[PDB]
Formats: sequence, structure tokens, C-alpha cells
Amino acid sequence: ELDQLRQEAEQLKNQIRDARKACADATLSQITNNIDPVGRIQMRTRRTLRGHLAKIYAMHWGTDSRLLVSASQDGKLIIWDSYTTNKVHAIPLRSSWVMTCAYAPSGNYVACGGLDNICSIYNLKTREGNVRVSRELAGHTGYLSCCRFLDDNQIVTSSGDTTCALWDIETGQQTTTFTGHTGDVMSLSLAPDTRLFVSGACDASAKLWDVREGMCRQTFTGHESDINAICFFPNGNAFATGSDDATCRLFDLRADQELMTYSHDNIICGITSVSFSKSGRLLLAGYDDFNCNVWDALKADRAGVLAGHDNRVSCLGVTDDGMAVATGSWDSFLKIWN
Amino acid sequence: VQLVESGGGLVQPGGSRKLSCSASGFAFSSFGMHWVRQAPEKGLEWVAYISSGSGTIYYADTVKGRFTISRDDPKNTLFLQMTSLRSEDTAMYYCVRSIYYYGSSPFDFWGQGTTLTVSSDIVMTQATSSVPVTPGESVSISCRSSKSLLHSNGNTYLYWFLQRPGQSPQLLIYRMSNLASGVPDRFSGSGSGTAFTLTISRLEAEDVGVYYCMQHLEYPLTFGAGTKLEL
Amino acid sequence: QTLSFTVLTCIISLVGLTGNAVVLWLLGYRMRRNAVSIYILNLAAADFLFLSFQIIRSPLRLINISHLIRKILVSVMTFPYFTGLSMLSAISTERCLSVLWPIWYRCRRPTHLSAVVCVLLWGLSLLFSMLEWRFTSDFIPVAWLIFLCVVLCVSSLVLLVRILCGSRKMPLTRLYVTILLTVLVFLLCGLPFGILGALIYRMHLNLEVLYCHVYLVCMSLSSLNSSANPIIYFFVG
Amino acid sequence: QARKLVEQLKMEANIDRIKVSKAAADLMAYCEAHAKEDPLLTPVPASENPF
Amino acid sequence: TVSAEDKAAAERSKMIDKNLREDGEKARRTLRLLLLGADNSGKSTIVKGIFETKFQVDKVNFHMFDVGRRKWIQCFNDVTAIIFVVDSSDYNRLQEALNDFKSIWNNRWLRTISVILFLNKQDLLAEKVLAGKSKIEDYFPEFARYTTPEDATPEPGEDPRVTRAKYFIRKEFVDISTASGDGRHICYPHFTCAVDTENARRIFNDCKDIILQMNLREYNLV
Ligand SMILES: CC(C)c1cccc(C(C)C)c1OCOP(=O)(O)O
Repeated sequence: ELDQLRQEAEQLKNQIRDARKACADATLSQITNNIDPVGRIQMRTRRTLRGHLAKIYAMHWGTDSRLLVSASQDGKLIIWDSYTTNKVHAIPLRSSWVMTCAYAPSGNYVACGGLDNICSIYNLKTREGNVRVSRELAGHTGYLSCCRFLDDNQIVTSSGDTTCALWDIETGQQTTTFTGHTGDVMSLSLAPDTRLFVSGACDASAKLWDVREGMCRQTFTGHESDINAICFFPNGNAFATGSDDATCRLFDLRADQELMTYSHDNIICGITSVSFSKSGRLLLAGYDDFNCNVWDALKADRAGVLAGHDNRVSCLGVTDDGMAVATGSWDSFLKIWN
Repeated sequence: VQLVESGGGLVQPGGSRKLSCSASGFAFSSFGMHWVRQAPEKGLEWVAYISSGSGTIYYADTVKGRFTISRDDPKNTLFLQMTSLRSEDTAMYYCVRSIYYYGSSPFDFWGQGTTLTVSSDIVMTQATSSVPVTPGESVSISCRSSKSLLHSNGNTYLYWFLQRPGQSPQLLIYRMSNLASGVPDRFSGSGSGTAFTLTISRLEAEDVGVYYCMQHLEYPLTFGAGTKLEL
Repeated sequence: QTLSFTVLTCIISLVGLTGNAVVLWLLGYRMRRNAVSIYILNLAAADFLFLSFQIIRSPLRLINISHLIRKILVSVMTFPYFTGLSMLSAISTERCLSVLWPIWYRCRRPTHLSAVVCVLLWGLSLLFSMLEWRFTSDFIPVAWLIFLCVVLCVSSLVLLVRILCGSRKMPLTRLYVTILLTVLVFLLCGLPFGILGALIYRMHLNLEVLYCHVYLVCMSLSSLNSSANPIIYFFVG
Repeated sequence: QARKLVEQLKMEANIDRIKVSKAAADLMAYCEAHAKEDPLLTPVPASENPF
Repeated sequence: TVSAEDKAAAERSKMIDKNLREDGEKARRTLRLLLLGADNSGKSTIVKGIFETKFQVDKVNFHMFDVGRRKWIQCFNDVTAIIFVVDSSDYNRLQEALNDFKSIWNNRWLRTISVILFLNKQDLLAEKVLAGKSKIEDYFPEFARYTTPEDATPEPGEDPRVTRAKYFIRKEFVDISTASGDGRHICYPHFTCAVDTENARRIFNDCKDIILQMNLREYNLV
């Protein structure tokens, strides 16, 4: 009955809590106390990519670490040559309300999506000298939050339907649907091996998914409000979760537990984006106080602020080779930091 | 995609003509369009260039003050104007499209030709002016330059072309290492500054012709005399 | 008799130059471009040039220098003043347009219109400025400046009238403050210099006392004008 | 009929975990072993900086 | 220096820059409006994924979106105004309407966005008030004390009870708006009948007021 199922669920939850507490022997601070501090990471602006006339909502980096796609709320995607500030393409969108970008790892495609319930894939390397729509991917009933490319003919999409999906661009079908959430999923971060991915929701929870099989493996609950940003450790064995309560947590997979807690007394604005570095020592967190704080991942101490923005940072990416980091803001200026 | 050129015929010396290049199947206004002539006995020589938006115009030193290049974006047509024609302007005129950005492949599509009869630079020469070939074998072509084609930005601006018997030429290698779309993978390119090689693997039929190495460092664009591959 | 006024003008001018330079830096790097920021940047730049010339004026007065050099300085100094006053009028007129016709001002306005008007004013400055302290057509600068005064008066009055007959105007306390301060300062601290410039030789009343009294007062007041302009136009927000 | 939640909890609880010290040492090892090949933690040379 | 291909890339970038500037100079002259209101309210008959209705009055264009409001409301942070539609006829849903309005008013990202408030179906209000079958005082405890003020601007062709109830329903939203807003944005209430063709003039006039406010709040007049 309902009472029996409720009792069983409560017993299972208590058992899992006891198991996690049984493994809580030493925390990350206790060990990493004996590590030399980084010092002070002072990095300044090196390029200011201007041309957008509206808020910048998403940006992405190409695998080559020279091209970056950007989508703004005025209805245009722009592909940038970072080393030169030059613009390569300007895709005019059919709907002007975009909240996501996705650059294919091969570099042939870009994706967009937003309040129009549709993911549109654009073909870049084609003849006839025009970037055109490859295929429109209908099938959600809510705003598309994030879209990531597993490969050239696969894409993982999250929506405000409490649902994640996997598509075949060639065919147009949902190979699998990732049910299980209770609130609008707002972020997903692919694992480095591209066989797992975690997704965060407004119900203060993140679930680790298995792309092929299609089942939730672990469910992490330590936050108190929504999860805006999520990103894997480069190892693929940890992930940082940004939340509206100004706290970042470094979850761990083989222990199903929180390790570190990147929160400060004088910070109250929630996180907007979280990314790591190639070595996995720095944790760049984008806030609503108009600047980015660079934490030390293993010791929860600030190392510097990228204070050069006069509106919120809506997007933040680190190159696959670690040379630069790009912050995009609602002031309609990208900035490249090194 | 189809570039069709009309105009050109039998013209007395000192006259004037108009060359047309009709386009069909792409964003014409977004493409820079060249003109390249091949003498009835010689190889390929650059003539003019008109950019996207009719912005930048370049002419060869031998046709400055005698030719005019202009494009009609609405009707999608390229025009070359002849003034004070001379006997050295007999050739087959080719219309080429080129787009320039990161990842671009300039000189992708070449049009057909309009046989016209009139009744320093980086000069680089392919030493092998005539080379034999046997099917199933591997052949190497070489192209040595005058000044280095390695720019400060790590890019070697050298291009490889191929003209089959009685057809407009085709791009093989752009920027010394990159294969063009539709070219079989058996074509490979190598080389340092002022030394380049085009290696074919398993040289089969439909791959014989004349191979041209041009530079895209500085204007005027300069070709070589070519390299026949017979049997 | 004169050193005291000279020193007071010099000190106030130093402060005003500092403030105007701060405004120049802010509008050059810190902030973006509005439809009014360009005019304020031009007014601040004109104030910088006027007060730099006043700084070089300050020491040379005690020192016995060639009087031809002094007149040359006076002329090349009255050059930027006319840019300053013309722009103090252009700002108020454009603001009046922005309150009369808001949809126009935010939707259907040429972007380079600010640049066109400002460069045209800069050019018209010297063309009608070379007529100067005798540097008998001295009646046309009077017409130009009085026309500009009437321009500021009517712009002020219209912007006041339109919000008078409004509804639930919460900032009605501050609107009077801002507009009345602007007009009163531009009238009782920025006209005397240009007015003396024309009456300097039209009126031959008593050149002995004229110089000391009227020129000292007018120079000090023009310095105060230029020192206070960026403060009231920019520091209040 | 909400057996999906209890089924998922049963399938999730019965997994093999590890200790926090081992995983923390794994993170330490991965971070430290690459501190010689990261361009932001230590100042980047002017030769390898395209920006 | 720069190679020939780099120069051509620069010129392509400049052509793209130009086209972006003309697109901006085109889109700048369209006012941009967000339409909310839950249901049983009459969103369809206000002005005769996202649905976008475009209309032009007095030579200015309007785009009036309605999404068919938790987390995507930050996208509409730069809109000129939010149109709110509340059905005054029904009385058991008015409290849900007030709660929705109070959510949208006190939202962090909407702290500088004004709200035109439409109170649809006034004819049904007159019918249910003159008929007397139901009583607003039954659902709403605080209608006994209220009396029609000395400025009953409503036309004489309306009974005192109709006007009194209409002004009470207006008050129940205006007291929400005029409580804690610090003067950064205001709410303009209007009354409608769903059979009125002169309904874009009201949006146009309120928008003129909104633009004037932001112009005299941007040019230091405040
Ligand atoms: C009205 C001005 C132009 C004037 C009139 C008569 C005589 C002098 C000097 C040369 C004694 C004048 O110049 C003042 O220069 P200043 O003392 O302010 O440096």
C-alpha cells in the first residue's frame, strides 16, 4: 500500500544515509591541508569580442580551441576566430529566444535551442556558401535548457519538462528518454569518456545517467536551491555543482558523497556557470555580482577575481587545451582571459 | 553549382569585348571571384580579382589599365572588360570562386572557358616538366619557391591543382596539407618552406593530367609550368 | 588688487580641470555611449581646453610679457568657450526633445546625429568666434550668444511645462532643482565672459577700471562655470 | 502505483562504493601529476601564448 | 604583416559587422511586450512554443509574445512592458490571480519592468453584480468597509454597486503594486470588455509613459 511503500522508501533512504556516513572518515580539507598553496592567480583580459547587440546567453569552444560559437537574444549565432577577433559566420535564427549553444567536436555542425521547444542543427562546412539548417528536432514540451553533442550524429538535450533525451540527427528520433527528475532540468555536463552524463535540476538534485543503458545510477542531494551549472572533473570521477544559494560543491562518484564546499561569507549571489581547468586545480565560478571567482579545487580558497564585467556572467568556458577562458555577459561583450 | 561563361570569339587587334560569368547555385555576393587565363600553349596565369561586395580589386601587372572587372550582385554576373587588345591576350578564360575565412578552401570551383583569339613576384617553377607514370605506382611531384611560403602564423599558403585533358582544373591540396572535398585520400602533401612535394599513392586512371602549384601569399598569384603525368 | 582674484581663479580652475579630466576618463573607458553622453564628453573636453588655457594664463599675468602675446592667448582662449556654451545648449535642447517625443528619441533616431551636431557646433565655433576682442561687425556675436540663451530658456521652459501637466510626478521635487540650477548657472555665470568680449571695445566708458573690475569678475565666473559643469551634469548619477 | 521510485532506490543502494580518502587521493594525484602541463596555474610563456 | 587571406578574412568580418549593424538599427525600432495571464481570462481577444502577434499603431510596431513563469522569466528582462490579464468576473480565481501577480511583481529579474494590468470581462462583472445571485463579500472578507471614493470617474451609465466592485478589484492589485516597489516600476490598470476595438491605443499610451520614464531616468532628470 501507500504506507508500506512510504515505509520502505524511508528505510532505504536511512540505509543509504548510514552507508554514506559510514564512509565519512577523512574529508578533503583534512588531507589537502598539507599541500603548497597556488598563490595568487592574476590573469587579465586579452581579447574583447564585440558585435553582439543583446544579452549573450551561451558560448561554446571548438575542439580546435580557436573557434567559439555565441548565441544572443537578438537572434544570431556568431562563430569567432579568437586569435584575431574575426567573425567567420553569422547564422540568422528563426526564433530570437535562444538559451543554448553546441559546437560539434568535429566542427561541422552547431546547435541552438530555446523557448521555441526546438533544437536546430546548422551545417557549416557545406558548398553553396551558406550555413543552412540540417534538421529541426521536435519532441519536447518545454524550453530547451542545454544541448550537448555526444558525437556527429548524436545529441543530448535537456528541457523544462523534467526530462532529458537523446536524438539521432540523421534519423530524428529519440533513442532514449531520461525520466526521473522532479523539476526543470537546467544543465547537463557530459563525462570525458562520453558514456555518462550528470544533469542538475531546480529540485536541488543531480543524477548521474548512463547514456547507453538508460538508467539513473546515483542521485546527489546536498544543495538547498536550484542547480544552474554543473561540470565534470577532467578525470571524469567528480563534478562541481553551482547553485542559487552561492555554494559550490565537489561531488564524488565512487563514494557518493560531497568532498569540498566552496562557499564564502561575503557572497550571496547564486552561481551562473562553473568550469574547471585542464589540470583540475582551478574552479572558475560565474556569479551575479558581475565577476568570476577562481577557487582552488583541492583547498577551497580563492585565488583571484576576473572583475571586468558590468552585468552578470551568463556563460563561461575553458579551452580543451587550457590556454584561455572566455566569459560572456549580459552586457553583450565576450572576453578572453589568459 | 555551375559557373557558365559566355562571350569571347574572333576579335581584331586593339578592339574591345565583354566577358560574362553567370552563376547558379550559391551566395554569389559572399564570394570573391577571380579570372585566370591559359595561353593556347602555356600554362595558367592570373588576371584579375574582385572581392565580396566589390571592395578590393587586384590586377596583374600586364593587364593594368586595359582590363576592368565588375560584378552584378542582383543578376549574379561577373564582367571582364577588354581595352586595347593585343596578340598576347589569346587564351581560355576561367572564372573561379574563392571564399576566405578560417577553414576555407579557396579556389574550389572553376568554370568553363571562353576561347578568346586576337587576330618582384614569387616566381616558382616545377622542375619536373614531364614525368612518366604506370598504373598502381606512386609518383611524387615537386615545387620549389623563391621566397618562403611559411608565414609567421604557421600557415603555408601553397595550393595544388589538377587539369584533366580538356577540362577545367580542380583543387587537390590547400595550405600544403589539407585535402579538398571529393578528392580521394590517396593524395598527400608535404613540404617545408621553399620545398614542396605532392605524393600520390596508387596512381590509377582518371588521375593523369597537369599539376599546378600556386602561392597565395602576395599578389600577383603565380603558378608553375605544370607536370604532365602520361603512361 | 588683482593677484587675489588671479589665485582664486587658478585654484578653482585646477579643481575643475581635475573633475573634467575624471569625467573624460569615465566617458572614454568606463561607460558606454548614450544619446547624451557624447555631448557631455564634448562639454567636458571643451572645459579641459578652456581651463588648461586658464592655467597657462595664471602665471603669465604677473610676469611682464608681450601684450600682443596676451591678446593672442585671449583669442585662442575664447575659441573653446563657444564650444562649451553651444554644447550646454545642445544638451538641454536634446533632453527637451527626449521628454516631448519619447518614442522618437528611443526608436527612430539616426545614430550618428550626435556626432553630426557636435562636429557642426565645433566647426561653427571658430567661424563665428574669430570675431573676438578686436581680433565694426562686433554685433553678430551678441546675436549668436543671445539666441543660444533663448534656446536654453525655451528648452528649459518646455521641459518644465510638459511634466507640469502630467500625473503623479514623483520626481517633481528634483526636476525643478535640476532644470532651474542649469538655467540659472548658464545665465549668471557663463554669459558675462562672452558679454564683456563684445562690450570690451564697443563701450569705451573707462578702460582703466573696466579691465580690473569687469575682466577679473568675468574671468573668475567663467572659471567657476567650467569647473562646475561636469559635476552637475554627471556626478549626480 | 509508484513502484518506480522504490525500484530505483533498490537498484542504486546496492552498488559498490569506495572510501573518501582513496577518491580524494585520486583527485590529488590527478591534479598534481598535471601541474607541469597546465597554462593557467603557472604563468604561460610568451612563446606558447597565442593571445 | 598579414597575408592576403588574412586581409580577405578581415573584409568578410567587416561585411558581417555592417549587416549586424543594419539588423540592429532595424530591430531597435520595435517595442517588445510580454503577455501573461493564466487562463479563463481572454488572452486571445486582447488585441484584435512562443506565439508572437505583431501589430502597428501610430507607425510604431509591437511584438506581443505569450508563452504557452518560473525560470525562463529572465529571458524577458529587456522587454518594455508586461501585459497582465485578470478575469474580474470569476471570484474564486481572483486570489490565484493576485498571487500570480505578486510573484511576477516581486521577481528579481523584473525589478525594472512595468506592468500594464488588464481586467477583462467587465460586462460579466456587471451582470453578476446586478443579478445578485453571488456576492463578492462572500469570498472576499474586506468588501464591507470599502466605499466608492469621491472621484468615481466611471461613467454615469453604471450602477453604484458595479462601480464599487470594479474599483475594489482595482484596489486589490494596486495595493499590491503600491506597497513595496521603491518607484522603479509602476502598474497602469485598465478595464476592458473583450468587445472593444480601441484596445491598442491604451497599450500605446502606457508605453509612451514607460519610455518617457526611462528617458528621464536615464538622462539624470531624477
Ligand atoms: C581684455 C584683455 C584682452 C586686456 C585688455 C587690456 C590690457 C591687457 C593686458 C595686455 C594688460 C589685456 O589682457 C589681459 O591679460 P591677463 O592680465 O588676463 O593675463
